[PDB]
Amino acid sequence: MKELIYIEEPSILFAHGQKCTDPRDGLALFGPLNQIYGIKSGVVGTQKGLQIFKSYLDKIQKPIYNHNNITRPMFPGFEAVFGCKWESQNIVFKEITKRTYDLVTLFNDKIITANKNDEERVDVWFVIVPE
Amino acid sequence: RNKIFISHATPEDDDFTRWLSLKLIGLGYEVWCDILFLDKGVDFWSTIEKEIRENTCKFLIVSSTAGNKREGVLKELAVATKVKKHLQDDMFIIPLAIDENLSYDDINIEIVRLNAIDFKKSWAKGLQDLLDAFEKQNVPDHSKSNLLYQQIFLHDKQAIEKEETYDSNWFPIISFPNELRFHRYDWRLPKQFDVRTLAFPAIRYKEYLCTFAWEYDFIHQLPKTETYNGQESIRISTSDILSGRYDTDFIRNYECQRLIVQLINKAFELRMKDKNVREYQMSKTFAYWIEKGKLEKDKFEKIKLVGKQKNKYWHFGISAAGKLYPSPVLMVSSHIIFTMDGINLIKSKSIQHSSRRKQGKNWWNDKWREKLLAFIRFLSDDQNAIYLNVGSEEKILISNKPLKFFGKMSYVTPS
Amino acid sequence: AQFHDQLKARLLEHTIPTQILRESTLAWRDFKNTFGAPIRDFSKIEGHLAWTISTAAYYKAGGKPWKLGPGVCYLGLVYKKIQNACCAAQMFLDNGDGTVFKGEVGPWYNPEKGEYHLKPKEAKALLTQALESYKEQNKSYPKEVFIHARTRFNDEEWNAFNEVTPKNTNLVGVTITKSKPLKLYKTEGAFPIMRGNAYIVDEKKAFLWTLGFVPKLQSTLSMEVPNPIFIEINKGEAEIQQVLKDILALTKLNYNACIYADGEPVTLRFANKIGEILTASTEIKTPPLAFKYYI
DNA sequence: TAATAGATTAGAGCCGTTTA
RNA sequence: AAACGGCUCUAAUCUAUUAG
Ligand SMILES: [Mg+2]
Repeated sequence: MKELIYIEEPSILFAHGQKCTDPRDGLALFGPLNQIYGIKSGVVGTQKGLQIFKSYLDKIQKPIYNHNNITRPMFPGFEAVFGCKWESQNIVFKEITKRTYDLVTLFNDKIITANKNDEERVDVWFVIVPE
Repeated sequence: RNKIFISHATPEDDDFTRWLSLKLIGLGYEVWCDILFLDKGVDFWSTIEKEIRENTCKFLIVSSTAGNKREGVLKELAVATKVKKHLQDDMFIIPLAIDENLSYDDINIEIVRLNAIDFKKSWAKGLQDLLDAFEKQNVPDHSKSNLLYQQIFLHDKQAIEKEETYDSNWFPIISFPNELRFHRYDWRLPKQFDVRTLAFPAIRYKEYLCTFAWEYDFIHQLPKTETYNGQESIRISTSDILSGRYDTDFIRNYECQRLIVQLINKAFELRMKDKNVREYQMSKTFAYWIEKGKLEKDKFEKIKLVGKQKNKYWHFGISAAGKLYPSPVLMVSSHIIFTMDGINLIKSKSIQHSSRRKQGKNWWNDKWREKLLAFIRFLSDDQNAIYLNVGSEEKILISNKPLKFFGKMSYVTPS
Repeated sequence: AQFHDQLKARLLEHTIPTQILRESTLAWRDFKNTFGAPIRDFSKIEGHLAWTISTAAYYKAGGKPWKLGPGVCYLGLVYKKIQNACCAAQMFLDNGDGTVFKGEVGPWYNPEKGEYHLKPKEAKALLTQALESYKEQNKSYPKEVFIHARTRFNDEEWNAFNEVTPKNTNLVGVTITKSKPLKLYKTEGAFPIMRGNAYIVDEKKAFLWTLGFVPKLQSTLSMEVPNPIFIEINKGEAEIQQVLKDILALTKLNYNACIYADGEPVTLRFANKIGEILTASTEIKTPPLAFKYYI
């Protein structure tokens, strides 16, 4: 018949100095702390992968639904929550048309050439792995 | 008259008011804010008057330090007081104290009478309180904003301070054999014989024989141990080992503690060998389950242990091992063991894994707890405890009821 | 099997925030099992899905999604097999109140096959690097250095730590052990034990339900029943309740996922991820030491 | 060197998506 | 490899002892 103690759930800070327990709820209500102006997306992969990424990004912009919305919070949309623009029309694309090493090398060398030679700046590179 | 007005200090407090207005429109309420809805190239004060005394359910005034003494906020507040007197509606003015620096007693004289909706900390909870106040006064698409409402309400449902009781997987060891006896069978035990094959638990330690049994239990398969002098055997009061008192050069306290632990799990194995339950060898231990058709309606008491799903059969099984660190207690681990026809095991383990995850997809705490308690109570020869055989006269006794726990914090069960 | 690990390893020399998405993730409906429903049934979690992705998308793009709510540096070090490699992660609060969570890298190598502990030299270098990072970020040495790991710390490496640790600085050793068979049920309700409850086994050892049921989401952070994580204060002096609070706080900063909290302190999880990144390929001098390049 | 345990530790993979 | 979980499988190490 042992005592079980309670630890109060810590609150993670958000924008405007507000505190919420769930990162999802705090993000949806007040938003992230710092305001980056957008995501300079870079997509390296197959044309099919690029199209899939663009479609999923456009789906990300608009609000999307969970099956059970109370056990897991909604996603209002990237602009609504984080306040930065990540539209799919501003995607920097790199086409690809020991086996592990060379498959790794293909994407790495494409990203290296795009980061070194290409003028367009990419904040983060979304490696679309073929399946 | 169906509109909500929010006055504030313009140069400083914009983020709070913008967020509050956006959430209010998300909730379906019509709002009017000077930094959002006041048009450009328009007489601003005339339009503020028109909105205040023509179309306004409620007049919300942020009570920040600067927003209190501000001339524009004061003017909007004065006109709001006049329209409050005109409309005769109670609680038409709603202050919103959002700054912790200014005291509730330093609020300007026109507002201090009203109860200020707290916004100093946790704007979400203050907004929920404001929403409750709006609903109580019936302040004036259905399935898309109730989600935002429920997220506002559910952001803060800290645990209720109620008493809860919990069953565990730790079954305490009620009683223990008084003496741990090492039998010096230098030759009576063959050096190439396996100590795990004896009908009673025993381990090969030094030149002795670590077991809880008497020196004459191992006779049927090891007859040469007969006529062995009892003075040769060394008996240790194991309560000293449990307390850690016995620490001599012959054997260290942790080593004999481990020896007793090993005795516990292999006596467990031997008992389930005699407890009418089949075995499965996992990575590190043995699980013991019940076959189909061996129990009434495949259930013990009011709890089932074996069932069917998608041309497959599942049995609830247990695998137990002892530890004596906080207390002498045997922990159990529960598993679902799968079969084709209900008696014959599946040789493949990938299909076993997939079936285990599929059946545990819908299993919850009540199901697991009741299955564990029923299976352990089934293996119980005694009404409130189970037996492990370590000797003819020495006994290992395991509590049927887990170590019970309780907590001062709990939750309302979802309906 | 090592595609992600090697790809992330080969981009550390030139810092490039990279995130790997498979087509079965972004478009799960398109790829089926050829006999029915799609291989990855993501409909129940679709919004959650996007959440996580956006969170990752917002993290590697230099955006801070959420901080934590001083003077204490949480150092979680994890050991990876290949000889073993120890890779760390540090989380602390500066004078600007912005939680700095970068993660100490440059793994320290123990030549022994099965010894998941650091030699005096490697432990000395690790804790010296942690102190130097804390000093350059805060302009002072930490009051408390919260060393924690998935293994207990041996006496010799603890003595090395204490030798190289500065004065008026008390550092503590904490062990997080997962998959301990303590299946604590609930007899009244149909839902498992609610998260946050702690079983204090000893003044130095306790079982913390860092994951379980949660009233805020009206559900459990996990399926099945929740396994509490063992918190052992094997080295150092600290209150068990404060250590449990610190573990709960560290279970919040999982920037790699958009979930309420995870069962282990995510400092260990991120250190483990960067450890896989390091062990993936050839050693890189002065690794990036930021999670947007590994996670 | 091999074995037999407990304790620890590490790796992998595999399925569900957390009962309303 | 969005992610966390439960689960499974395997291996290794440290102790204690025994046979090479
Ligand atoms: Mg990641």
